[PDB]
Amino acid sequence: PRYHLTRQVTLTDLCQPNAERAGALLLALRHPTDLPHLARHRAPPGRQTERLAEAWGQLLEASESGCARAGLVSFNFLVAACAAAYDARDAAEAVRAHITTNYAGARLDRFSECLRAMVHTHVFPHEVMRFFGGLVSWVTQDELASVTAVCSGPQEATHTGHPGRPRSAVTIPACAFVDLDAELCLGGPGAAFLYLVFTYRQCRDQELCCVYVVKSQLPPRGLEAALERLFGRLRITTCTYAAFAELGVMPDDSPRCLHRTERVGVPVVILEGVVWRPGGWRACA
Amino acid sequence: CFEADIAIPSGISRPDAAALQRCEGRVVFLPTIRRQLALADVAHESFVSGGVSPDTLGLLLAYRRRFPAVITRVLPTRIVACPVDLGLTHAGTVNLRNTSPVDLCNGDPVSLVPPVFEGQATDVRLESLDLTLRFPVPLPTPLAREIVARLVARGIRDLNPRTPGELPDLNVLYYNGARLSLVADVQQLASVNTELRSLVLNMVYSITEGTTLILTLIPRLLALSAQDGYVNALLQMQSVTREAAQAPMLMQDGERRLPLYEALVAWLAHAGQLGDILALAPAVRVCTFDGAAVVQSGDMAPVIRYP
Amino acid sequence: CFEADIAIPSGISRPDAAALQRCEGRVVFLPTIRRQLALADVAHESFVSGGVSPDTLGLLLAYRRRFPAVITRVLPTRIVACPVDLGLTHAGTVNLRNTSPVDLCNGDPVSLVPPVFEGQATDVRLESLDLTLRFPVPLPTPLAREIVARLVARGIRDLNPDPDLNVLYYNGARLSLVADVQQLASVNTELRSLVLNMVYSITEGTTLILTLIPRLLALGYVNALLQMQSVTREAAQLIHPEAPMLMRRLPLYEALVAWLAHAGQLGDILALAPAVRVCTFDGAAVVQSGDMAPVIRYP
Amino acid sequence: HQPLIARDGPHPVEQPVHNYMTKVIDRRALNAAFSLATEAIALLTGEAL
Amino acid sequence: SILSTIEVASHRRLFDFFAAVRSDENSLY
Repeated sequence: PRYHLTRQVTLTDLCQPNAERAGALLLALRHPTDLPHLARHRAPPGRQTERLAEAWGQLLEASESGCARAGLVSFNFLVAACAAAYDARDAAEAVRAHITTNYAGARLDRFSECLRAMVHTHVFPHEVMRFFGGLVSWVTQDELASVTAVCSGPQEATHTGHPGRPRSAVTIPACAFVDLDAELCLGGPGAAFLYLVFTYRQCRDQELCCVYVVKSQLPPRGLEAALERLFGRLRITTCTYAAFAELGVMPDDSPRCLHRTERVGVPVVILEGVVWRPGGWRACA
Repeated sequence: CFEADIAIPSGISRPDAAALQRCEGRVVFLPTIRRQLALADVAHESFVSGGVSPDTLGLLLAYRRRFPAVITRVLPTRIVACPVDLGLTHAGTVNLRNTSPVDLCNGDPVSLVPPVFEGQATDVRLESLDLTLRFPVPLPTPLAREIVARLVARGIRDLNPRTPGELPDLNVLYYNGARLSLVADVQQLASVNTELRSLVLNMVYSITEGTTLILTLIPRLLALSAQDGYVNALLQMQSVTREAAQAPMLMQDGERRLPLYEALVAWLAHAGQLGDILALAPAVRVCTFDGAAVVQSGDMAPVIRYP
Repeated sequence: CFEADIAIPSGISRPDAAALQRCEGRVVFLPTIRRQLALADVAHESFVSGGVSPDTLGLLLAYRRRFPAVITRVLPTRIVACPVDLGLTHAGTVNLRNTSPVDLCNGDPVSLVPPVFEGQATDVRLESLDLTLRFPVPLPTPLAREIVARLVARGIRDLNPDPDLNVLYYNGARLSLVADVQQLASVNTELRSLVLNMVYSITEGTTLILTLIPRLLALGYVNALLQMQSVTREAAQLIHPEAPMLMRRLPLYEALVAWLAHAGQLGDILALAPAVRVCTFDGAAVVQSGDMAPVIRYP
Repeated sequence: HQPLIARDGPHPVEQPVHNYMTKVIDRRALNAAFSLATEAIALLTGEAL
Repeated sequence: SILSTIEVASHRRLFDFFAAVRSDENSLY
């Protein structure tokens, strides 16, 4: 009834919502204790199936099940994680400077080795880490993080956007100029859809990752017309690159911005007025 | 709902105001998400691309990247519409007007089709401002997927006209009886080619390394249609599979890779969802509160969200 | 919530009064959304359509047809159940009853068919009025779409016999799918309906394009772009199927329509669309089997 | 109590029953409705006058 | 008094539209 709330107790090895902002696209970490088994299948046996067991085993070594299963990869954490991956330098080192000063970069290097290894053994980081919400509060202890991070569609950014104007409320930072690929260059006035897009390419730049957002007044069923375009990475030859899940709707087209204010100079985008229509992933070819 | 107002521009002829009075519950294709819009961007002149108007395949191609909305209220200066793709978040259950020869059901998923029958023209005329409004035809999703497959193969007949000039129709549809006639007029090349490419593309990705294991079981089916009644109706009379029998090849990479299990999901992901790539996506589900089990041709149906 | 009231029939036995109490939180498929509903309309005998009790094919048609409903409160002479598909998105939090997988903090459960597990499990049968309630199984979408392709693969090995497919390890779960003693004789005979579709529409799908592409690309942009993607991937298996098997436009074009509708139905029959979502608050977010989970409306 | 007739004869003294008959109620609903439009809610309430 | 009936009618449903439809403790004006 245009109001909902979430709350989950996780650890501070990942996102660490103290150094993060009030606006944070918290993704999950779906099933860490999984993938010795499905990493073995869903791939040819000439893919070295023990790789996600070891590289994530190094990532858990970089810091048992505990009283909190490993969750909450931020959207901050992924920008540095593919910073060497997408073809953009000096705009990607700033967010990595935001993490190695305020979040240990060993947790980045073990994770980027997993990002190559996830696409190596064909078990992609999508259908992993579903969207979680918008981080209203962080009541975090020394080891824990009990974040109220409301899911459930349109109201989650309006309940953090109606009282936003006074002081500092959510504002939902896109957190990179290279990310938030704001589409409709050939565009006019209308309410746009937000998506969460992961592009892929097998053995070109060695199972490459790119983590960013697109903004379009295009349907998710017509987005594949544009997602098949706009890329040079159509030359795998197997398949299933360019996954996307709908982040929802931006019903204020003028409200996209360009700024550089965070924490370390981190280039950023204010996104005023968001529907968080949570959607699902869509990856076939 | 995100109520979208469509401005009724200039004058209005006294029957042209009544033209909008009978359209409460039809479907507006609007090529944006607006809170304010003028009427000419909706009309069939706005469907017209560079130079030509689209044919019955290109209309779906126009309808694909154009967002459906339903007329909810009728005012002489505005037409308050509700965008189904977004604003279907209702405890209000926006109604739909059946404009078809077809009783749907209570609960069938409903998608939209252009006017493609001989008597269901539905193109209204406005003498004040010369606009045509071909309203789409809300139809059940087994019926719509049975329509679109007819036009595609007829367009492939328009590619290569070998045999002499006595072809079968692909102009005859049956739905609970009811020999329905389509409109077979003109087939535009690009509207064929864009629809032809996706069908050939999607069926190639439906064959994986473990797919040819299923091809081994072709004489297994023909033994079953000789001694089972369910199989006999399943292998139809005009089937190419019955003509096909007129092959394991182990070659096992690793010998544990789940060879069937990848061939099913990939077939389910690629050639299974042919109804989403040829036609529009289903979003309309018939939800009758008072206990009506059917929705007659010309009646109203309260509508809830995705199937 | 517009909670539609299912009417209990007239007086039942005292164990039948206690049995319907422990169904508080199961999934119920109501055909119409009248505020007064009988209980025989709810029961599995109302799913009898072709003069037979249906298989998992006939259930998935019926489950893709009528409207889901979670039992809210069980009352004397009444069942108060609010349906899922009415209401706006993410309103009306209510409880599901878990079944053996975990159902984490999100995951979008699917009310999918009861015979995916042991055959006469959860079949609440009232001895008094003599009906049957077969409650469906609420599993999440990647665990839904995996298993429903996993069981149809197993029937192929039984359809013509000579690795065990049924492992499917989850995050904490070693999913024992095999009920070998008496259920695999009864679960395999119920996918007899669903397998023969899945075999046919593949073999009608592959063998159509195996005689389409030799008869096409021979009379423009179709030839350029499609072969641009299938450079020695599908062409490698084109020479493989045409040689290690057998090889008329008008039978083919009349078979083009017939497969595509039938292949189109399996996209709605299978693939298990997310009905509802889990999104928890003030909760431990990792749900035990047999524990109530807060569950909200739209994907 | 059912009508009895005092009976003669060499028969066994036939079995006498004088009981309370139990019966089964049915429940019937008799549903009825009436619509009320989008007017007469802004009206009748002072909301639109 | 067309003007004085106009302004007072606005001043009524301004306050009675926000929160005054429910009866209060005892006296409201």
